[PDB]
This record gives sequence, C-alpha cells and structure tokens, in this order.
Amino acid sequence: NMLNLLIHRKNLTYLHLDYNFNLKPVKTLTTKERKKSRFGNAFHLMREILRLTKLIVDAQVQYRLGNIDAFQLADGIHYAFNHVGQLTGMYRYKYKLMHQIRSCKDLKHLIYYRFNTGPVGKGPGCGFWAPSWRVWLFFMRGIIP
Amino acid sequence: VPYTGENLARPSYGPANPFKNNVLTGHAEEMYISEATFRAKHRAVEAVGGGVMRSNREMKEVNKRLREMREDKGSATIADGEGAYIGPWARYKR
Amino acid sequence: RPRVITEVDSIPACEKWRGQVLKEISRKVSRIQDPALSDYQIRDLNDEINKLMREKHMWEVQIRNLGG
Amino acid sequence: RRPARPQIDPALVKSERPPQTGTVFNIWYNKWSGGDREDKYLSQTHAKGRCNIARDSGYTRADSRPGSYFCLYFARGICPKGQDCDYLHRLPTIHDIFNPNVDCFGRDKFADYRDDMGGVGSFNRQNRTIYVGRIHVTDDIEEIVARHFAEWGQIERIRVLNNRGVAFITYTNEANAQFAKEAMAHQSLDHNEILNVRWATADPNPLAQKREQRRIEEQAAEAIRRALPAEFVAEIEGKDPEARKRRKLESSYGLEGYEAPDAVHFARGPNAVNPRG
Amino acid sequence: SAQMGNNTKKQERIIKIVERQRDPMEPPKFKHKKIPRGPPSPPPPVMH
Amino acid sequence: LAALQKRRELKTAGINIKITTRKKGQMDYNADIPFEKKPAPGFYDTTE
Amino acid sequence: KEYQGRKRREFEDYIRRNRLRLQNWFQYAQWELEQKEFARARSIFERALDVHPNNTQLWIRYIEAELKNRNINHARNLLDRAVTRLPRVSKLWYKYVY
Amino acid sequence: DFPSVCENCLPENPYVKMLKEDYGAECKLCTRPFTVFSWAGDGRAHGRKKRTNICLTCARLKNACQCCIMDLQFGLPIVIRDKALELIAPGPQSEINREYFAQNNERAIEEGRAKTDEKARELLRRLANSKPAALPPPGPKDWLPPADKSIMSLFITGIEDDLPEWKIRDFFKQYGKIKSLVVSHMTHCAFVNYETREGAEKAATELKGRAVIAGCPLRIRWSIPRPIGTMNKEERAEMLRDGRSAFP
Amino acid sequence: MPAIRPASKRKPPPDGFSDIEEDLLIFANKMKDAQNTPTDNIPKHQAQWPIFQIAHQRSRYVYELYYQKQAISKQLYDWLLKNGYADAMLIAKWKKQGYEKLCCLRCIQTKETNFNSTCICRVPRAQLKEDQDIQCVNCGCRGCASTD
Amino acid sequence: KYTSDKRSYLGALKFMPHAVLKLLENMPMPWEAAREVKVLYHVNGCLTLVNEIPRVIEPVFFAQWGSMWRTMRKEKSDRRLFKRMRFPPFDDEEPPLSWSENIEDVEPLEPIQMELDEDEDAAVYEWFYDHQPLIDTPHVNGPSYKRWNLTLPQMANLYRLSEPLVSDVVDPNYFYLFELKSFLTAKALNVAL
RNA sequence: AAAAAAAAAAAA
Ligand SMILES: [Zn+2]
Ligand SMILES: [Zn+2]
Ligand SMILES: [Zn+2]
Ligand SMILES: [Zn+2]
Repeated sequence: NMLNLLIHRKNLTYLHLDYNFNLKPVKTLTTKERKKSRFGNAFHLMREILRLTKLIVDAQVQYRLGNIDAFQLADGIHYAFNHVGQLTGMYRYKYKLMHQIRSCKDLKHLIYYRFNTGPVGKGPGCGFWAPSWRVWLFFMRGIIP
Repeated sequence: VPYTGENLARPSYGPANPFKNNVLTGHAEEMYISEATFRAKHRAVEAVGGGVMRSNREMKEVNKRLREMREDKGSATIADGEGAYIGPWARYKR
Repeated sequence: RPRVITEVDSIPACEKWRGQVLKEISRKVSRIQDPALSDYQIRDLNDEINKLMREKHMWEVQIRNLGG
Repeated sequence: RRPARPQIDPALVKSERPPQTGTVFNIWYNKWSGGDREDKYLSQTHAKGRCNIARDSGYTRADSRPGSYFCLYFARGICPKGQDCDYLHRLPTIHDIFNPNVDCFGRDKFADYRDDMGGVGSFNRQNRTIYVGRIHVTDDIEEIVARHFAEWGQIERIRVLNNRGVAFITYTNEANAQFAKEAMAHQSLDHNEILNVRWATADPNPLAQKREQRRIEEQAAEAIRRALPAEFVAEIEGKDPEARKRRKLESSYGLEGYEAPDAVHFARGPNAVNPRG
Repeated sequence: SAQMGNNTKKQERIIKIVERQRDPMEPPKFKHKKIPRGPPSPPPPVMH
Repeated sequence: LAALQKRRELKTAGINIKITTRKKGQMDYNADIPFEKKPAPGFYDTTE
Repeated sequence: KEYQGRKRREFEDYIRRNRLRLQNWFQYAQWELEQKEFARARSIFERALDVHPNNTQLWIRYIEAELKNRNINHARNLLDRAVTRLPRVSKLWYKYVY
Repeated sequence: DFPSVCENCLPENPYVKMLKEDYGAECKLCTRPFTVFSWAGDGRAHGRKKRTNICLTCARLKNACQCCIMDLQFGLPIVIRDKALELIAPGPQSEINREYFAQNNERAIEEGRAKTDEKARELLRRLANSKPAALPPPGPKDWLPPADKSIMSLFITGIEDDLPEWKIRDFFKQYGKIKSLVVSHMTHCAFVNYETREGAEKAATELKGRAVIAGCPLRIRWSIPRPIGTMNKEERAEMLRDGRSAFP
Repeated sequence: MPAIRPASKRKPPPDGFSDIEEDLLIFANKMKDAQNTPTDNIPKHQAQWPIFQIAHQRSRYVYELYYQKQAISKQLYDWLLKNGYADAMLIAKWKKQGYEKLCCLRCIQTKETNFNSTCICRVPRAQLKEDQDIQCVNCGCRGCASTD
Repeated sequence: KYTSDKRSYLGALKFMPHAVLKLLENMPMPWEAAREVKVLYHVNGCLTLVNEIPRVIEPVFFAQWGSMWRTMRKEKSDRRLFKRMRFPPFDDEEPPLSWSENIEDVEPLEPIQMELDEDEDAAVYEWFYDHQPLIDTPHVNGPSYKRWNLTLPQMANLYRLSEPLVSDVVDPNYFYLFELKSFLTAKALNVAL
C-alpha cells in the first residue's frame, strides 16, 4: 500500500504494481512517460526486499492453508533463501548483495553434500534453511541504515 | 541599589500623558508553578461544583441519584440476552 | 449534433450544441485570419462561419424556448 | 419538543467511488484517471435530497453544547444521524453570527476566492450575496424564486436578472447566505434542472457599490459607538445642539478661546482631563 | 489588555503551553519556496 | 494581433469574453509593484 | 492593462536575465514614467540602485527623471543621497549646485 | 513564543491548557509555516479546536487576533475596517511580494514600524452628515375586493432602495400567511401573493390604498400577478412619484 | 499457548472449562461479528469501540466468575488469563480502589494525552454538566468512575 | 475517509526495512506449526513491527535442528516423490488473503518433529519442541528469557540429539596451522595453506 | 591445489 500510494501520488497510474511486487506498464509508454516513471534504486531495492518477504510469508500461508505440508514448507523456504538471484531482481539495485548470494550457494553445497549420503537420493526435500536465513538477516542488518 | 527601599519609593517626576505589553494583545511573562497548583485551580474553575460546600455523605447521595438515573449495568455472568453486561457503556436517561 | 434543432428541448444538449457551434465559428474565424487563405478559401471560411453562426442561433433559440 | 428527523435512511447513504470517468482510480487523490479530457467536468448532477425546515428540524446532541456549528449535511438534506448528530439541525436565526474565519458549518474560510467561484468562501469579503443560474426561463421566475429562496433565512434583496435565468439573492445574514448556497446547489426549482448556486461576485451597478460601502460604514460606526462612551460620541456627531453647547462650555478648562482638540478632549484613560470613564 | 470595544479589566490568566504530540511517521508538511534575494544593507559612502 | 481582432469583433457582438494569460509559474506584475523598494526619506518633506 | 502587463513581464524578464546591464533598468523605469506610474518608476530605480550603488549615470538619470516631473523635494533628497554616497564625483555636486 | 489571541477567542476558564506546534500550519495570508497555538473552547466535549489561523507578523500588519481575524480595537473584520476607515493596509497582497516583504521587513514590523483613533471620529462625523400631471388620490375601487375570486396579488409601488424585503414581509405577516413576496428595488415594484383571499382582503381593508413602512410611503392595489421586465426610466420615475403621491 | 497446535499436541483445558465454554464462544462470536461492522456511517474512532466493549465484557465475565461467585477453580482462572480469554492488566486495575469499573487500560494512560490527563470518562458524573452525554473517543465509554 | 492518514502511511515506508528484518528474524521454526509474536503497530495501520528478539538456548537450538536434520533425511529417503512448491505461491493478480476469512481458525498441519522415545529421551520429552522451552520452569530466569541452566540428563540428551551437527574434535592440536592466526600470517606472506 | 540504470535509441 505504501508503494501503491507513492506511485499514485506521483500520478504514475499507468504503472501497475501487482501483489507479488512486480511493476509493469499497463499500456505503451511515451518517451516523456518513460522518463517520468523511471524509479530509482531505493524504491526498487525496497520493492524487491518486499517481494522476497512476500515469497517467505506466502510459503508460510500455503503451509497454514493446508495446500502444502511442513516438509514442503521447509524445502520451499530453503529454496527461496538460496534463489534470491533467480526469484528476485534484487541484485540489480545493490550489486554487493551478490556476495550474500554466493555465500548461500557455498552453504548449499556443503549442506547438500552432507544431506545426500546413502539412502537419501537427489531431488527436492532439503529443508535445512537456517544458514541462508541467517545470511539474509545479516544482509538486512547492513541494508537498513 | 537600585533595589533598596528609597529607590523604589521615589516616583517618576513630571506630568502624565493625556493620551509596556509584551505581546500584541497583553503582557505575558514566563512563570514557574507546581503542576498541582495549576491542576487544582483549573479544576476549581472547570468542575461544576467547584466550591459549594459539601461533605461526603450527601456527595454519596448525589452519586446514588445519578447512578439510579442511569440504565442497569447488567450481570457480567450473563453473556447474552436481557441482563447481559453493558457496564460503563450504559447511557444516561434523557 | 442532431439535425432537428427545434426538436431539442434539453438545456444541456442545447448548451453543448451551442458551445460546439461557437468553437466551430472561432476555428473558422482563426482560419480566415490566416493570410494563406485565397479567395476561394476565404469564401469557404466565411460560409463556414455563417453556417456555424446560424447553427448557434438555432441552438440558442431552442435553449431560450426551453431553458437557457 | 421534537427530536431531529432522520432525512435519508442509512441504506441509501454509503461511501462509494465516483462514477468511472477513466481507467485507473487514483487512490491518493481519489479521482479517476485515464480516458479523455473531453469528459473533464462533464456536468453538474442533481442532488440526492432537499430540505424542509418545518419537517426536518429538531434537536441533536448539539443544543446542549454552546458554540456548536450548523450541519452541512442537514443543509444538504442527506444527514441520516438525526438526533445523534454532533451538529445543529435547525435553521440559522438572525443572532447566529460567526467570526470571519469559519462558515456556519465550521469549515475554514480562505484568503481569496477560487476561480470557479464556489466552496466555503473568502473572509476578505463579507459576502451575503448568492449567485443562482440555470433556471428554466419562464415568465413566473420572480414568484417561484421568492417562494423557494425564503426558507433558508431572512432576505434583504433579490434582483432577478430574468431572460438570462440569473438571480442574485442577498440575505441580511452571512450564515443564512452560506446555508442557502449549500442547500439550493444542484436542486430543482419547478422543473428538472440543476441550479448553479455559487458565490456572487460584486455588482458593478454604482448604486449597489455605494449601498455596500455605506452599509460597511454604519457597521463600523455601530462598532465605534459601542466602543466609545455615549456622551463622547454624542459630542462627536454634534447633531444635537445641546451636545454642541456642552462641547463649547466643557472644552475650555479655564482658558477662554481654547476649543480643545479632539485628541485631548475625546481621550480615554486614567490620567486624562475629562470625565474619562 | 482592553480590546474589541469593551474596556473592562479581565482577570489575568495562567496558561499551560505544551508541545503537541506529533506522529513519528509524518513526512515534512510543506514544500520549499525559492524566494529571490532581498536588497543588501545600505551601502556606505565611497571614500576615494 | 489576430487574437486582438477576434477579441474586438466578439466584444462588438455583445458578449464580453474574459481574456486570461495566467500560466503556471507566473508572477503578477499588475496587482502590486513587483519587489517594491520605496525611496528613502530625506530632509525635504515630499507628502504633497 | 494587457499591454502594461506584457511590457512589465518583458522588462522584468530582461532584468532577471541580465541585471548588470543598466539599459534594462533605464528602459523599464522610463516606460513606467511614461504611464505616469511614479511610484513604480521610483521602485525600479531604487532596485537598480540596489544592484548598482555607485553608478553615477544611474544617479544622474534618476535625479533628472525626478526633476522633469516637477518633484523638487524628492529630487533634492535624491541629490543629498547621491552626494552622500559619492562625495568625490564632481559631476553630482555640479548638478546639485546647478 | 506566545500567541496574540483576544479574550473572546480565549476560553472562559482563566486557566488555559494550550498545545503548541512548531510549523504546524501555513499562515492563511502569507502562506508561510508558523508556530500554531491551539486550545479547547468553552464548548466542551464537541466543537472545533480553536487555533491561531494567521502568523504573528500578519497579525501585526493587520492588527488582528490570530484566531478570529478581526480588528483588535473595534471587533470588526479587517476588510470592513479598511473600507470604512480608508487605511493603507501596510503590505503587498500579491503572491511572491508577500514573502518578499515578510522576508525583508520582519524585524521592523515587530517594533511597530512599516493608530487610527481620529479616523473613527472622522467616519462618525462623515456619517452625521449622511446625505443618502400627478395621479389623483386613490379612490374606493383601489382597495375594494374585486369580483374575481382568482385575483390574489397585491401590488405595491413607491418602494425605495433603503427598504428591505423582510420589513415588508413581517409588516404583512400579521394579516395572514404569505405564499410569496417579490420586491424589485430596481423598478420600485412589489407583488404580495397570499394563500387565502381573506388575508389579502384584510390587507386591502386596513391599508385602504396607502401604507407607510419605516417612513417610506407606498401604494397598495389589487393586481393579477404579472412579471416585471426591462422597463423605462421615465415610467419608473412616474410611479415613484405616484407612490409619493399616495400621501398627498 | 495462544499459538495454535494441530490436534495431537494440544493439551486439554483444566476442569470446569466445558461449563463456561458456551459463553466463551458467545464472546468469541460477538467479537468476530464486531470485526464485520460497517464503518461507512460512523467516525473512524467509533469503528473500534465494540472490540474494547466486548473485551471488557469477557474479562468481566471471567473476573466475576472467579472473584464474586467463585464458580471456577484458580487453575482454570490462570489458564483463562494466560490463554487470552481475559485481559489480566484490566482485571488487575479492577481489583484496585477507584478503578473497579474501568472501561479499558488506554483511558488511564496519562503519558499519552495532550496535557497528561486521564480520559474524561474517568471523571465522576457529579462534576460534569447535565445533558452532557460524553462518549469516550478511545472506547465509547459513557463514564467509568467507581461512584458511577 | 483515510486521506488524513495517507501522508503518515507513506512516511512509514521510511521504517519498513526494520519491520521486514523483525518479521524475518521471528519466523517460526520447522517444528512450530504457528508462533505468537509481540508486535508494535501504528494506530492507523501503517506499520507493524515485530517487537521480539528470537532468544534461544543454544544447546536446545542445536539439538532441535539436529533432530530436524535427522527427520528431513529420513523423510527424503522415505517419500516416493518430493513435490517442490511453486514460486511464487500465489498469482500476481490474486488479492492478499484476509487473516479472518482464510487462516484464523484453520486446523494447521503437523510440523516437522522427530518422534522422541518416551524413555530414552526422557529428559527433554515434554518440552523439546516448545517455542520457548522451559520458560515457566526454574530452568530459566523468567519470561524475559535471558538466562538458562540445565541438569546433566538434559544436557546429555541435548548432546545426543545434536550429533549430526556437533563437532567431534576434542584436541585443539587438531587446529595446528589451520586457525585464524595462521590464516592471517599466510595472508601477510601472500601464501596459501 | 581451480578467477556472473543512464548516456542510447528527441515543444494546443
Ligand atoms: Zn480572536
Ligand atoms: Zn476506555
Ligand atoms: Zn475514556
Ligand atoms: Zn471509561
């Protein structure tokens, strides 16, 4: 609602923000409209952080509705914290964040190579999400000021 | 000096003008009083009953008539229907 | 706009028709004010201005008959 | 007595969006956007209620509180609360005067008017004149205007510029003028029309100009006469010959041929030399 | 003091002035206006 | 010029159409003296 | 009034565009003198004196413009100000005695 | 750090609880942000939070209370005082010139630079010397009721510009219920339309073709209601003379 | 725990809960109905009044079932206070001298008013004017002084 | 009706990063079906800040995630075919789900929990999967949840449950020339161990 | 002993 109010106060009502925090033009934009509607790194960074938060919250909502069970919830949370560069365009507005992405990838490798040993076959199912969740909390600690 | 009594006692010479205030409407100065003094004087002016000499028993009597003018408070152990608890949201009859 | 000016009795429709006729008359006067207009062009502009004035007069007559 | 009558039922009174004049509803400005600008202001619709003072008046939860303003929506005929409204639901009387910062409904008055001259109004003109137009042009305009522009207050002067369908109603009270403007806007007189009751500008007629200038002058004179003592002002005009004789005899103070100046004689204070006050 | 006509001595007042509680979330309320520069101080005599 | 002749022509034909050139970001030079700097008084009285 | 507003707008835009050229102030003040707006012309000349305090030509033209409209006491105050500000310019003293 | 508020805007309680907000609003004259002082009026438990509506500099320029915006010497509106006393109004009222003058003069306005008294006496003296074939007298047929029962209007001629509509309305309210009263001071004409013919008959009976309202002589007749249009100055003058001739 | 447990990790309530369970669901359904009450006709602050009223009513039901009638056990009372069936701080004020009929906690938060006052509904009715039907902007209280 | 809120609402955008972090730091663990958190909320509805710090007992947190490691490995071995959830979970044009009409009293599914033995895991059995374990017992300082003390059977049980994620290194001599000082020394000499 | 926006696509 804050992002929508900021869009509507600036009279950019030809931009639609959908509920997964994607900003798309509803029509074909002129040069003047494209120059007026070009948001900056603060708006877009905040939008992408809200998108990641929405993905996490929506995973918990899908668990609470009954559509997915707890193992699917944990695997989805671990997938989401490991695929911020794929599920968000968050890196486009703060590129040092790539470090965090790399960190999660490194953790994933270690976790995955200790998780699939013996009868535990490959595929989805690893819900050990705590290290990547830590990494993005420390990212938020840095990014708040 | 110039705070002694003989300095404050002497007047200003000369005649008086036949034809000052800090702000445009009057004179206002910063003052220091206790919070309780301002609250008590504001209460004495504000409360309808500031003054009018009255002891505890007839004040309780006035409270009793005021309470019986109001609606029934209800029973708090009755959760539904007539007799349900209304409480401080009971209005005064008029 | 409707062809039957006298049949129009609505005040807002007559006012809108009169405003459109006035805008057309102003556009015709602005076109006639252009020096590029030749004798045929000036005659066409004068005829358009006269037609717009007649339409505005009919709309105003209908308005004065039925509100305005 | 009589409680305030609920005008419109709450089932018909909601808080919904305006009719769709665009593609996207702007929620910051609460206005439709998109479409074409040929729509723009479009037209002024017909309002959802009129007022009967003899039928809709009563008491609210405002007669108990001194200083309560009148109700805008009771003046608009669409107030559903009735006796539970926090504002007055009666007609403004002649003693219902207000300061030059608010109207009779409590809305703040502005420095200057708006170009589309309506709204609350400005405090830089004590405007008791309401401009009504969009009247169905007939021959009996004056009678129906005097019948229907009469239940809102006490009226000084209605000049009906007939043929144009325009009238200028001047009430004796500014609060009554504001009440009439907020009550008759988008109403019907005899046929289905939308009245454009707006704030009147200034009558260029020099007779009206000198009337307004004079009325301003005796209003200020009334204020000055309230300020000054009765003997002082009675000497000030000097229409009474006895007051003139009192001025000649009193403004001597021993020295003959003085005729003391008005700064010295008409002076108020503890140290003045006069009966003072 | 005395004002608006009447000259009766009104009782003196004790006024409690408290800062108003402001919403912590409220942005700055008013825009900044670019007003042109005022005239300088009156220039001195030229003592050549 | 053409606006002037069309305004005069419509002025002759009864109606008084209001002319407005009040763009946004525009100052009013006819309301009051723009940035009024009154002359400094001297030893000579100039009220007459 | 439309002509007056357009001329005032043009003159003020020239003044805002280049205030360090005396011709803009001179033209605006002379034009406002022509419609007998003496307070406006005085304000324009005093604003020019705020931009150009020690210009002898501006002082001379403003004293002359005050004199040619028979404002004697205004112009004598102006000459007092001019010989106060620039006591070493003999042109102002010579005009003042003349 | 303290507002300039008159006594009638202040609460009746001698002890005032006041809120203060730095840059709480823009001044209603110069549109500059200013410290707003606010208090609760004597209308306890509902009403309006009274506040300083204009800044202190504009209150020095206008000599007015910050809340009510009326003159602090006579209790008059600022424009009423200025029109009736011909005052200078010391300050520009344009858009940018307001901030320019306030930016360049806020230290001299505070010290009372940049007292009417005598001009009030001048206004009082000026209002002391204020200076604001004839038809036969009416015969019996003017106030006798006509045979047509549909005739309802009462025509009044001789109305001056000083007579308001309300004086006529409550002068004729004592005779019955008035459906309509049209007073045109431009043409000195008036039409009274009652609801019952008995009231109009009583008005004709106890008026007898003549009337005096607030010292103004008027002539009353029976009339079928006809409109008043664009009408000649000579005809207006002759029925004004006729209305004066109602009292010979 | 106020946090929901599925079915097999839920612990049963203490004994005597099933006697008052119907009235507890009456209060719960009253609050759920108070969630869906139109705000279109009333001021914004008036939209929140029934929730404070129902919270007061449910807390008062628990409070006078334990302290006046003593029809519920102490363990059941602490379980009701711990599981959100009654407001423990409002009950704590109700056991004090002078706050026995207090409408809600926010009406005695003196640090959060303009002039460090309580609410006007805390005032005894005798010191208020006649025909003054005050109605608290916090909760709609019409006077909650103990003498009232 | 809410125009008077709008500016304030937009201003709280300035403080939405803390809220996100606060929410993201107080997310329920896989062994909790639901969690209650304390929130500080604006009275106009513009900003909800989770007013909690997720304090845990570190041996308990280690044992709980070790039991998670066991349970997810066993389930990924036992399940016929693990179906990954779809990201994003909801469509872009689907409106946000109301709490009252969609989640509020809905039966939660059972969370990931290792089935403890009633006799072997007797020291932790009744409190192992609580949100704040032993908060009402004298094993903690109080409801502010800041200090813990545990008995020998409890610490033994927590250590046994932590063996997937606990170090087996006892000798510090294991870390000869593989510690922070040697890494910094090798960084100074531009060499790699 | 193992490194992943802008220029630049133009004022009824
Ligand atoms: Zn005042
Ligand atoms: Zn309360
Ligand atoms: Zn309260
Ligand atoms: Zn209360």
